[PDB]
Amino acid sequence: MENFQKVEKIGEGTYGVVYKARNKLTGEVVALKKIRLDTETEGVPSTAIREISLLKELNHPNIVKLLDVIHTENKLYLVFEFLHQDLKKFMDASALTGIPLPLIKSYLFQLLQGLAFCHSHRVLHRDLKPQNLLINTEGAIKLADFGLARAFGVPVRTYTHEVVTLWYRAPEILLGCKYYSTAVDIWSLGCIFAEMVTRRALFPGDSEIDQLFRIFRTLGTPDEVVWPGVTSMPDYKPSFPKWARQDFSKVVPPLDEDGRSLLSQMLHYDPNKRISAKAALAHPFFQDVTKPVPHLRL
Amino acid sequence: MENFQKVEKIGEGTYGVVYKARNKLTGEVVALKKIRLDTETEGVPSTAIREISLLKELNHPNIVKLLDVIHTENKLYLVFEFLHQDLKKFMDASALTGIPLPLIKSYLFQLLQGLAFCHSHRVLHRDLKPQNLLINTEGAIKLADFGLARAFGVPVRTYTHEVVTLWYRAPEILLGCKYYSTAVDIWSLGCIFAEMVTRRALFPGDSEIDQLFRIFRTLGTPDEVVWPGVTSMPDYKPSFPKWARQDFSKVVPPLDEDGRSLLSQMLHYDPNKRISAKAALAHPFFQDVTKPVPHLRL
Amino acid sequence: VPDYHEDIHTYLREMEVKCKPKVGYMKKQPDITNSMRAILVDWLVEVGEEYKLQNETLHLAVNYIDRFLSSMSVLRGKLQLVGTAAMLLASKFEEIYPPEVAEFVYITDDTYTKKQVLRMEHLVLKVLTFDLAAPTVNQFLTQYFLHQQPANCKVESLAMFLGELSLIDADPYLKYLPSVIAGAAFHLALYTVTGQSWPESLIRKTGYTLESLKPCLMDLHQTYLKAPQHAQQSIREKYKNSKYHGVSLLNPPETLNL
Amino acid sequence: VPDYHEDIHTYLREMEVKCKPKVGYMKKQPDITNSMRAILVDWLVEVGEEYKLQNETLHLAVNYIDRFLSSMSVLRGKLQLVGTAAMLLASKFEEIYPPEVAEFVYITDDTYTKKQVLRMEHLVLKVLTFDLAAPTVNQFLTQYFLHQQPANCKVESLAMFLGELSLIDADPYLKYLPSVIAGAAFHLALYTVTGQSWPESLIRKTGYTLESLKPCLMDLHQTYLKAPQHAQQSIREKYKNSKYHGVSLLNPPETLNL
Ligand SMILES: Nc1ncnc2c1ncn2[C@@H]1O[C@H](COP(=O)(O)OP(=O)(O)OP(=O)(O)O)[C@@H](O)[C@H]1O
Ligand SMILES: Nc1ncnc2c1ncn2[C@@H]1O[C@H](COP(=O)(O)OP(=O)(O)OP(=O)(O)O)[C@@H](O)[C@H]1O
Ligand SMILES: [Mn+2]
Ligand SMILES: [Mn+2]
Repeated sequence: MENFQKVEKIGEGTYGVVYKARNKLTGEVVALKKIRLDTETEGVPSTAIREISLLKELNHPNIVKLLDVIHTENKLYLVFEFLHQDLKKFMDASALTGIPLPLIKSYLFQLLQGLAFCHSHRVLHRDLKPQNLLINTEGAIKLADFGLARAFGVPVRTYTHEVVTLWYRAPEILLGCKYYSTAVDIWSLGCIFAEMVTRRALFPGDSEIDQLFRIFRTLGTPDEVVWPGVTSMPDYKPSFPKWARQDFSKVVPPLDEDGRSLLSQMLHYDPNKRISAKAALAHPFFQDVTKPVPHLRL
Repeated sequence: MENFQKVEKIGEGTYGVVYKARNKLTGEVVALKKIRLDTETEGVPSTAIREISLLKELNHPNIVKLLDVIHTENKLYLVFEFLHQDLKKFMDASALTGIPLPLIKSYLFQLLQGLAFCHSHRVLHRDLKPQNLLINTEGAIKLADFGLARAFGVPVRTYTHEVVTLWYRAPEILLGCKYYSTAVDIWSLGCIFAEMVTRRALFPGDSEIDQLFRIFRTLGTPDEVVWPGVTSMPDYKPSFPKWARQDFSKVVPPLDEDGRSLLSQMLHYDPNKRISAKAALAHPFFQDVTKPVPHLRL
Repeated sequence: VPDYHEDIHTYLREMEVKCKPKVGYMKKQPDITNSMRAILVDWLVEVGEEYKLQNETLHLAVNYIDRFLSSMSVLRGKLQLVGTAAMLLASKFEEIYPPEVAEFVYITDDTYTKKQVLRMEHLVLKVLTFDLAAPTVNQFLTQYFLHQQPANCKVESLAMFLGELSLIDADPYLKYLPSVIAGAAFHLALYTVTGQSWPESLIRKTGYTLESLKPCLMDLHQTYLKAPQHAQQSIREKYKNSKYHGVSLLNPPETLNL
Repeated sequence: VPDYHEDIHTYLREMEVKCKPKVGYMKKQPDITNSMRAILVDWLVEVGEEYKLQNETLHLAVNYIDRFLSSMSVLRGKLQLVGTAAMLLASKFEEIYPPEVAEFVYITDDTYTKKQVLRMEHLVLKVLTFDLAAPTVNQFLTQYFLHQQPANCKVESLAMFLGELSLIDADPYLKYLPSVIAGAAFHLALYTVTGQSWPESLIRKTGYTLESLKPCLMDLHQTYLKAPQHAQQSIREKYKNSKYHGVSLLNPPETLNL
């Protein structure tokens, strides 16, 4: 840990603060997530245990790389590959601009690649949103913050309830369905996709019911025809206003026929019919996909 | 390192300071060979480099277990399996009684096996002597101290000029022969075998020429007949006193025909003829090996 | 979501070999024995019941333990400290609500301190290089069960019952991969409850056959058979509960006919 | 001879597969490329010439370098520091008398300090986890050389010269085992100098046939043919030398007709 020179404070979270640093020896810029543990308290936090253990299996060009874990008696340093911005700020600086379709498609392509990889190694991210997706100065985007992540089983079990930041939380979860899985991450990605296009959160609810209600208004209140089982779900109320399903082209106006399709499949109610990352890679939306390299602002 | 309680001190010298320690969490007792790096001069010692790289490449029950290597900025402690004592101490202890032949045959049996493993893995020990051989409370003896070992190539090149501890140094070394092989270790071991039986060093030279002469006085001065090429080596002098070979029963008295046989073969002038660890293992002497427990004072 | 079943099955099959512990570790191990280990895993079964932990957490703790012991020598007096740290880790990793470290110090009744339990946790982490997402027998059982026609909860719980029994005894199960044991556990359960055998669709899936499973099946059978008189009894007494359909009460096949 | 010669060959053949670097690691390296790598290896050749290091040391240095760069992201600027440290280590492991650090710092001509070189040395040791006894084309060439009757020194220097030309070019060489390059390098020499080929003796030993060693041989021959116009030329220079019997000056076969 002496071959690193701190360079600044990046983004603090749970375990501790995150510095920027450079390996004085090889020149490689990295991010150092630190943990002082809970020495005479909780001990190594479960988030860090799930994050380090799962993250050390996921080696992929589209998942931030945990380069090393530095163990000392009183501190644990997690050395990550350094990425400049997160989608959240990138879009913010895209004032006027708008992320051009080519980059949205590139980004969507990369995210599915990295997410399909996670699902193939029984890992649910459960926290996809633009803050957690980091981009670099070469046109790449990668999934980050696997603190909420968890290794799943086949078949799945009942996992922690209410996961995923609200706006990006899937309908399965809000209805308090017994089991959720991989489809939850696909919902978050459908929302980020609509968001990259419109530059605005798709379902910016303030409570779970507001969220369901925004969801229903845009895709219609699901019934037993569209989602066999909805009406018997824990948090499904027969009093729910039944909204007609909005014409998809009105959901994200700038999108073509293809992108509409992909999005409609990503935002599919029934989690069993909602498209897989793996299968989304082969959609016509991506037939022209390239790797536009964006100029960053830092 | 904060998990080890330093108990005693042992073989401190050259590099090591060798302490006897216990892991405060598991209760395991290790032998810590601390090594001092030259942070601003020479860096990590070649001794440590070869020793660690080869030891962690030699997994056998008659080669000491290197358990861990603790890698600090300024220090480097080798964590090995703690074995009760070296053969040099067990031997001194056995002064007055002698190591029972059945235990001897056993010890030499185990060494030849470990050595055979080193040799079959292109590794030369080059410092075989009682002190560098360790034993445990159950009847096992292991090759230790690989600080002088080197990985060899076929055919052998020209390796480091005169290595091995004088008393156990083989004639080729002494005579400044061009290359050396696995046979230099066979000699050393042979000398060790006699030393265990006669309870005294076979050739206690007080110099390279004294050493040469003690060898000659015993085995007889070698000629082109016994060692085709002796006369032609860099340190051979035509002015060598031509001594005559002594009856082996004079040499190692307690030893029987096989013992004298196996020994005469581990002490062959011509290295090319000197028995191998693989062969020696086969040797009749061993026909009835067991695994006696030594009466330790451990 | 079958869309990932085979990538995951194939992934687990690959990782199970990387978390494989030194199959000959007890021999080389100085102060502890198989029997002591059996004493430890049984206790952990109790701890799992006490804190109502998941079975997967049980399996995970044991996996961690066998791996720790495969490279670290441990004193009989120090073995439960390892067991508690592995159980704690297994808990944080798998549980929605893991017990607090105070609960774990309590269950090793007055024995160890919490700084001790915490320092061991850090050490189990160092030895295991943070590789905690280990494939367990339960993870495979869970997939296999999907090849029942139709699903029989008694076969399921029995399979689980037996897979857990294999945890107690390092000799002989420390040499069988989780997937194999999960195959033996499943077949022997299916047979004991429905007379049916290792399904063809599982041969396609796993590639394992009744004949690939014989060695392990022979062992698992004897274990099921001798179960009533095993020194340890927590799993038997645990699988009496309605939660597991009281399958420990079921009578094992006198023969397998293989 | 009689016992270990095979054990050893066999052992090496086992390790060479464990000692392999990611064949396309350079594509994942953001600032460095195979060209810069070539520049680096050629410089190293010059360094060995300079300090008269054993050819085996050159081979070890590149080994450790590909393994390091396969795991560690490095900038063009620190690239030579990884080289100097890799050479440092190879010298300590291989040579009877390795140049002191002062010498290694001097060759970088004030580019880096003695502390950086020393700090990189420890880093290359951490990353490579002290595993420095790497098999090399040289080791295998050495054994193969025994199976040549009569022993043609020119063939030896040529073989040495060929497998050394391979160290320079990650593409395509990085995808062959040392044993194979040793073979292709061997046959190509025997033929180029004495119209003969890969001996059955050697085939029974290695199990290599002129057609299993064909892909490599095909590349090796092109590399050989274009040696004159490769940006890197220290190996040609070093091999015009008298103790290498100007093998570089030799004329490579226009064809092989394999
Ligand atoms: N690898 C990294 N590269 C660049 N910046 C990083 C990296 N890791 C963390 N950061 C910055 O810190 C902010 C917080 O994000 P991250 O989710 O990675 O970890 P954290 O918040 O420190 O901890 P936790 O995982 O508990 O949330 C991010 O928005 C990110 O910009
Ligand atoms: N496993 C061990 N158990 C007990 N003592 C050991 C062990 N390994 C080494 N020692 C002690 O240190 C002594 C020295 O051999 P070791 O290789 O440790 O060298 P050192 O003295 O540090 O350096 P050198 O290489 O110069 O001998 C042994 O003779 C023994 O007394
Ligand atoms: Mn975050
Ligand atoms: Mn010593």
